[PDB]
Amino acid sequence: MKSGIYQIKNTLNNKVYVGSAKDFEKAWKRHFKDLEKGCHSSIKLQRSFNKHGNVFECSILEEIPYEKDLIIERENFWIKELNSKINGYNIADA
Amino acid sequence: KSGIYQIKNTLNNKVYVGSAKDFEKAWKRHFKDLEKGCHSSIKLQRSFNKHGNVFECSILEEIPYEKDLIIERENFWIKELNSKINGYNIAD
Repeated sequence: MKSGIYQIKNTLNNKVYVGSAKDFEKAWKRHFKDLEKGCHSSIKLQRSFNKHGNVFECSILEEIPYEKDLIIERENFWIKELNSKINGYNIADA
Repeated sequence: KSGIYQIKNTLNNKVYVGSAKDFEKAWKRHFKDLEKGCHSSIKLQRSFNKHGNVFECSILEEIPYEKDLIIERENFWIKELNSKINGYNIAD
């Protein structure tokens, strides 16, 4: 499916931003449109983008139905497993 | 709680027309973006930076959030309020 949890990874240091979406492609386009404008929801990801340019790759981590409870659970799951909060670009829990 | 709304500049009545599944929620996100200088509408962002605390949010039409219907009514109000040429909505 086109829904589930994904990651935006900095190919230079492997740090990631974990997110969830109903449509991966549409979500990724939105996130990069914001980055290009300097307005991504994560100031950590934005500053990384500002500094390194576009060294990021988007990819699906887990395809799952966009179900509120399941999404929050798996989104926080991946954040913890990839340590994307402390050593990533996430700024909070799902 | 869903439908078409407007963010109006009470100084000149110019508006930004938008749609939402949850009015209060949408307005909250739009103003946080304005405070951060990150509203998707640069025209609204500039107006906000220039005039400050003069904007008022209100519902134009309450209707269930059905993509097509929303789009149609969204366009109806944009044209009715001339919000693209003399407003804060993005021009085609």
